[PDB]
Amino acid sequence: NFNFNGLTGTGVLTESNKKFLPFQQFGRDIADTTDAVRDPQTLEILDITPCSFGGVSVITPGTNTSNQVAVLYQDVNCTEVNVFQTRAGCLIGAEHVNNSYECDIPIGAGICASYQTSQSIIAYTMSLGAENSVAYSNNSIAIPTNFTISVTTEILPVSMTKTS
Amino acid sequence: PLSETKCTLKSFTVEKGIYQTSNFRVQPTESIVRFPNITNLCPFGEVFN
Amino acid sequence: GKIQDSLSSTPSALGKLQDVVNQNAQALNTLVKQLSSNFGAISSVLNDILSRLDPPEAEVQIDRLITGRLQSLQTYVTQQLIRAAEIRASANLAATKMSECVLGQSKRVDFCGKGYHLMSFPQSAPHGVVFLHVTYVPAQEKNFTTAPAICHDGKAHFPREGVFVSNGTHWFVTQRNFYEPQIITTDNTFVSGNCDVVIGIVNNTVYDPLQPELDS
Amino acid sequence: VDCTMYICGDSTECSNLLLQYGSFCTQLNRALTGIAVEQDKNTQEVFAQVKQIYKTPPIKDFGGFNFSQILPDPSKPSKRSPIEDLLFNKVTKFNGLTVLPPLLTDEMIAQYTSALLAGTITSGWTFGAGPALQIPFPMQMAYRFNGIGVTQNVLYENQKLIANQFNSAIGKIQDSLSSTPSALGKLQDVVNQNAQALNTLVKQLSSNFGAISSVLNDILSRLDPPEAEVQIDRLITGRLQSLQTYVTQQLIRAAEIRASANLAATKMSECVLGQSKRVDFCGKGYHLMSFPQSAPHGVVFLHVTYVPAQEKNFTTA
Ligand SMILES: *[C@@H]1O[C@H](CO)[C@@H](O[C@@H]2O[C@H](CO)[C@@H](O[C@@H]3O[C@H](CO)[C@@H](O)[C@H](O)[C@@H]3O)[C@H](O)[C@H]2NC(C)=O)[C@H](O)[C@H]1NC(C)=O
Ligand SMILES: *[C@@H]1O[C@H](CO)[C@@H](O)[C@H](O)[C@H]1NC(C)=O
Ligand SMILES: *[C@@H]1O[C@H](CO)[C@@H](O)[C@H](O)[C@H]1NC(C)=O
Ligand SMILES: *[C@@H]1O[C@H](CO)[C@@H](O)[C@H](O)[C@H]1NC(C)=O
Ligand SMILES: *[C@@H]1O[C@H](CO)[C@@H](O)[C@H](O)[C@H]1NC(C)=O
Ligand SMILES: *[C@@H]1O[C@H](CO)[C@@H](O)[C@H](O)[C@H]1NC(C)=O
Ligand SMILES: *[C@@H]1O[C@H](CO)[C@@H](O)[C@H](O)[C@H]1NC(C)=O
Ligand SMILES: *[C@@H]1O[C@H](CO)[C@@H](O)[C@H](O)[C@H]1NC(C)=O
Ligand SMILES: *[C@@H]1O[C@H](CO)[C@@H](O)[C@H](O)[C@H]1NC(C)=O
Ligand SMILES: *[C@@H]1O[C@H](CO)[C@@H](O)[C@H](O)[C@H]1NC(C)=O
Ligand SMILES: *[C@@H]1O[C@H](CO)[C@@H](O)[C@H](O)[C@H]1NC(C)=O
Ligand SMILES: *[C@@H]1O[C@H](CO)[C@@H](O)[C@H](O)[C@H]1NC(C)=O
Repeated sequence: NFNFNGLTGTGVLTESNKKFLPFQQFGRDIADTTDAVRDPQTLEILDITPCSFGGVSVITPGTNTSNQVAVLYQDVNCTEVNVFQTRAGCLIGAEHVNNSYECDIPIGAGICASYQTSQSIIAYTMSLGAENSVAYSNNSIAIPTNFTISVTTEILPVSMTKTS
Repeated sequence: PLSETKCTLKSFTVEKGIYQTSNFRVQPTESIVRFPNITNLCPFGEVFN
Repeated sequence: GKIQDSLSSTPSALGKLQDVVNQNAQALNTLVKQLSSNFGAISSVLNDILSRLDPPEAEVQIDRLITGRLQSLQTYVTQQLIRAAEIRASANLAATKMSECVLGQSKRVDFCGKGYHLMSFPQSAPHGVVFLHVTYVPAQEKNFTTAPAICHDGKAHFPREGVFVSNGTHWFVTQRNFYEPQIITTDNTFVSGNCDVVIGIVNNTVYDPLQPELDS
Repeated sequence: VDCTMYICGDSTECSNLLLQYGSFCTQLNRALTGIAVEQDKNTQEVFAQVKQIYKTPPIKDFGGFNFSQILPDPSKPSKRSPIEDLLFNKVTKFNGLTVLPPLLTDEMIAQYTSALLAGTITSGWTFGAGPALQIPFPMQMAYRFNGIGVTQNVLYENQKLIANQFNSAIGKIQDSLSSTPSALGKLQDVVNQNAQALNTLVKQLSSNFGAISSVLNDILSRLDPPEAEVQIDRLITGRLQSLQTYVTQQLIRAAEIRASANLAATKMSECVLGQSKRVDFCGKGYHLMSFPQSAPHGVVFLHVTYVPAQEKNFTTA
C-alpha cells in the first residue's frame, strides 16, 4: 500500500523508463488509472503495476473416478502462489507431458488436462485431431465402393417455461 | 480445492471439468507513507530563543 | 437401435435442453432469494419494517427495498428477454430443420447432420425437439486412376454422369459416390472439342451400341 | 470482471456493504462466464468442422491453380498464409477486469483453416460428408462447374484461362485487403466496441454518482462510519449499475456475435465443405468454392464464383 504525496493505493512499484517533465508528479494511464509516480524525495519515476490477482479454478476428473485435483491460478506467475507454468496461469498438481492428445478438460491457451495412467492428472498442448494427408495426385481419384447409413441426433430447445 | 469445488457446485458429486472456485489476490505487505522532504521549518526559533 | 442405446447410456445426451431448464430455474431461484436481501434496508422482511418504524422513516426503508427489488426484477426480465431471444433463434432453427430436413431432403451441407442427408425424423422432448438425421456416409474406398476425358476418334468424350476410373488395365465410367463401373459408351459420355486441348485426356476405346445391331 | 474487486476493491467495509445486495455480483460473474465460454464454443463451431488435420503434398501441381496465397507459408514463424498475415497485421488487468486466453490459440486456428483448405483442395467436398476422397483439382472444378449448370467441358477446354483468372483474382484480394484500410471494418468494429465498453466501464470508477468523492479510500479516510456508509452505498449503487449496464451490453453484443458465428459456421459448412446453391449466400455470382482464412476474432472467406461477363442477343423459341 503506498501513499505518494496524498496519492494512494496498492500495487508493486518498479523502476521505470518514463521521462516525466520536471513539474509532473504522477503518470496516468489512458483510462485515468495511475500508471506511474514520481517519488517526492528522490525524483525518480516508478511504474505501478497492480498487485497480481486472478481466478482460482479447480481441474478435476469426476468424483466418480478420483478425488485428486489440480488447481489453476489464472494469469499469474508461479512465484506469487510439480508446478507447470502455462500461458493460462500457474497449474499446480498436473504433470507436463509433451505428447499431445485430444483435449479432455480445456484449460486455455492451447493447454488441456486429463486423468491418465501413476494414474495422475496430466496437462498437455492439445492435439487438434489425428494428422492426415490425402494422397493427392493429378491422375488419381478415390471412389467409395461401400457405404453406411448413419443416424445422428440433433437436440434443439424450442421453448422456455412460461413464467409470469 | 475439491471441497471448494463441491461447495461452489452445491453437490457432493463433481463432474469432470474445470470449475472456478475462488479468486486469488496478493495482499499488500507494507504500508509505505513516503512523502516530500522537510524544508521551510517554522520560525519557532525566534519566538522561543 | 444405437440411437436408443446412445441416448439412454450417457445421461448428458440432452444437456442442450437440460441447461435451459436449469438456467430458467436458476433465473427464478436467484430472484426468489433476492427477496431475502436487505439492499441497505434495516430488514429484508417488509412486515417487520412496517411493524417497527413510524411512517417518515419506514417509508424510506421501504423505498430502499422497492428500488432493490424492482432492479432485481428488471435484471430478471432483461435476462429472460435475452434468453428468450436465444430460444427464439433455436426455435427458428428447429422450424427450418423441420421444414427442410423432415418435410424435404436438404442439400445444405451439415445442416441435417454429417454425411449426405437422406431424411430426418422429429421426436418431441421437454421444451424442445430432437431430430434423428439419417444420412449416407461413404465408408470404404479404393484408389483408381482417372482422367478428365478420353480420345476415341480424335474427339474427346467426357462422362455424361460420373467420372472415368481405371482399375489398372481397363477404363470405366462410374457414378461419383459409389463404385459401380460401367463400360464406356456413347450413352455414358458426350463429345465436345477434340483431343488437342484437354490437359490429361487419355486414349481409350468407346463402344458404340448401334454397330453390333447394324451388323446383327 | 470480478464484481467485488471492481466495486469495492481492497476495501473490507465496502465489501461488507456489497454483501447486502445478495446475488447481483455472482449473477454478473455467471453471465460473463457464460459469454466467455460461448466465445470458445463459437470458435470451435466455426473452425473445428474437420476431425482430421489434412495437408497438401509437397507437389503443388494443381493444374495451374495457385493456392500459395492461401496455403500456409512454411518459412514464416507461425505457418500462416500471406493473406492471413495481412489480416493479422491489419487489426489492432487492473480493477478486477481480466481477459482470458481463448482456448484455441491463433496457431491452432491457422492449423484448422489449413486442414480445411487442404481438404477442399485435395478432396473437394468429400472430406465434409465422409472420408476425404482424393480427386485432382481440375476434376473437382469440373464438378463445381457442373454443379452450376455449366457442362464439364467448359472447364477442360478453358482450363488454362480459368486457372489464370483464379490466380489473378486471389492476387487482387491481396491488393484489395492490403491497400484499402476499411476492408476489415467488421472485425475492427468488434475490437473497438469491446475496447470502448471497457474504457467506459473503467472511467465509471471516477464518477461520484452524488458521493463526495469517487475514491473509496478518500471517503474512508475522511468520514466516520455512519455517514461514510451512506456515501459508499451511493458509490456501490452507481458502480453496480455500471456493471449491470456493461454486462447487459456484453450479453446483447454476444448475441450478435453468436449470430455471426452461427452464420460463419453455416458458411463454412455450405460454402467450404460443399457448393452452395443459395443465391448470394457465398458471394455474388454462382458459387464454385470458398476458402476460409483465419483473422483475429473472426473468419474471412474467399468466395470463388462464376460470373457471366460477355453476352449476345439471340432469337429463341
Ligand atoms: C533554541 O536553541 C536550542 C539550542 O540552540 C535548540 O535546541 C537544540 O535543538 C537541536 C535540534 O536539531 C538539537 O540538535 C541535535 O543535535 C544532536 C547532536 O548535535 C543530534 O544528534 C540531534 O539529532 C539533534 O539534531 C540540539 O542538540 C539542541 N540543543 C539544545 C541545547 O537544546 C532549540 O531547538 C531552539 N528552539 C527551537 C524552538 O528549536
Ligand atoms: C531530501 O533529502 C535527501 C537526502 O537523503 C536528498 O537527497 C533529497 O534530494 C531531498 N529532497 C529533494 C526534493 O531534493
Ligand atoms: C461412475 O458412476 C457409475 C454409477 O453412477 C458407476 O457404475 C461407475 O462404475 C462409475 N465409474 C467408474 C469408472 O467406476
Ligand atoms: C513471471 O513469468 C514470466 C513468464 O511468464 C517469467 O519470465 C518471469 O521470470 C516470472 N517472474 C516471476 C517473479 O515469477
Ligand atoms: C519431453 O518430455 C521429456 C520427459 O520425458 C523431457 O525431458 C523433454 O524436455 C520434453 N521435451 C520438451 C521439448 O519439452
Ligand atoms: C458393405 O458393408 C456392410 C456392413 O457395413 C457389409 O455387410 C457388406 O458386405 C459390405 N459390402 C461390400 C461390397 O463390401
Ligand atoms: C491410395 O494410395 C496411397 C498411396 O499411394 C495410400 O496412402 C492410400 O492409403 C491409398 N488408398 C487407400 C484407400 O488405401
Ligand atoms: C494416343 O496418345 C498419343 C500420345 O502419346 C497421341 O499421339 C495419339 O494421337 C493418341 N491416339 C489417338 C487415337 O488419339
Ligand atoms: C479390370 O476389370 C476388367 C473387367 O473388364 C478385368 O478384366 C481386369 O482383370 C480388371 N483388372 C484389375 C487389375 O482389376
Ligand atoms: C501429372 O504430373 C506428372 C508429374 O508428377 C506429369 O508427368 C503428368 O504429365 C501429369 N499428368 C496430368 C494429367 O496432369
Ligand atoms: C504461382 O505458383 C508458382 C509455382 O508453380 C509459384 O512459384 C509462384 O510464386 C505462385 N505465384 C505467387 C504470386 O506466389
Ligand atoms: C441487345 O439488343 C438491345 C436492343 O434493345 C441492345 O440495347 C443491347 O445492347 C443488345 N445486346 C448486346 C449484347 O449487343
